[PDB]
Amino acid sequence: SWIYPTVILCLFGFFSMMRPSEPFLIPYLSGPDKNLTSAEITNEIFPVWTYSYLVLLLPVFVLTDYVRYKPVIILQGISFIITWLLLLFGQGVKTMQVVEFFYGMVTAAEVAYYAYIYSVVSPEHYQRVSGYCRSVTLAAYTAGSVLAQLLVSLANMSYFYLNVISLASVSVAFLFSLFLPMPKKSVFVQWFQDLKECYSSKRLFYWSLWWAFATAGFNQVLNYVQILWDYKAPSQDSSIYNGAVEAIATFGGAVAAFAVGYVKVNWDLLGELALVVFSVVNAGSLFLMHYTANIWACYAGYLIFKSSYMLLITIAVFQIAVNLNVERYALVFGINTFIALVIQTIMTVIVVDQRGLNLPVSIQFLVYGSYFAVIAGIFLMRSMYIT
Ligand SMILES: Cc1ncc(C[n+]2csc(CCO)c2C)c(N)n1
Repeated sequence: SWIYPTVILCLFGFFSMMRPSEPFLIPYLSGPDKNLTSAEITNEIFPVWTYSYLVLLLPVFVLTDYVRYKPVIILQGISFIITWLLLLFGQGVKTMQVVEFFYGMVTAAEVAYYAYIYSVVSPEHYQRVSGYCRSVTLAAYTAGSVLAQLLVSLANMSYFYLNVISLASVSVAFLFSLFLPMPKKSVFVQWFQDLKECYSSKRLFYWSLWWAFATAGFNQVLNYVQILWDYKAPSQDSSIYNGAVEAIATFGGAVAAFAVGYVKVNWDLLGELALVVFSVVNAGSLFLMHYTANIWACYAGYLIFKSSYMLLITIAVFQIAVNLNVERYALVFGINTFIALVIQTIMTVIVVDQRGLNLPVSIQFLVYGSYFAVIAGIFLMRSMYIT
């Protein structure tokens, strides 16, 4: 039944997302072993990841369903070993840009990871599958965070050995991906025409429209929430307080994802209400993070925002999967992720980049909260127009 593929994919998504080095990527790169500078990391290394993410997302949503979702997962696994093997023993900006290219490949094939299990289980399980899988990834993340924060604070473990542990983790995920059950088989304009058949499904464009826009803002908030926390209360100890808080925010999000899979509720007649309510919650949390000048209130707002968004995206992925009525699960997921990345890149250029308005982190989260309020109101107004 659904138990074996779900268990194997959950193990893969745990041991692949359980990375102790992820919280300490910036200190590792600009440290005594990697020996880089923040100018080179932010300007010459990090944008390579976004460029590679877009470029390698293109074939992910073009070719994942045709190859039956397994080689792209195995490609993600192999890119996981390559990324961390180069990150362990790579020097200078030239090798770190290759690391970012392979991490872009990894994040692009995450779409295949998400769509594979929908390609393997029957639709009646799509809800449970939607929660568990997503949940475990978030669980992995918080586990990794703890596995970092404990070790660096209790075992005096260096960041290099954190990356060694991360490589050991993602190599186990590669072995688990090797044992995934293989899904069963089955001009330019024609492809687009098929896309027209794929996005004509019921409530799929609306859920995809939320996915394309909400997750761009979610990624922006994830990027700049640490900056907002540092601005709200500048402390040297915040390194041990910020990431730990994120671990609580991720775990809560994990719980929210587990709420979708476990709790049996008809999401067809409750999808719009959940979307509007939890988008209002997202906007209210984001406004709470900025407007209130309390670090604990901002922490609670971020926890609520991440939890609400993870619950909503679990619902979105589930509802897109069941209503798709075509086998092209990764085409829709990949296109949603690509549009989300394009929107996030445009918003990053506009609101925070020096080439744009260069808004400080104080006004940045007011902008993000208003962005999510616009999303909520557009979906709130649509419900009123329907009724
Ligand atoms: C190996 C690796 N992991 C994650 C990121 C993404 N990332 C890490 S911190 C951050 C936010 C900066 O404001 C970005 C873009 C990357 N580039 N390389």
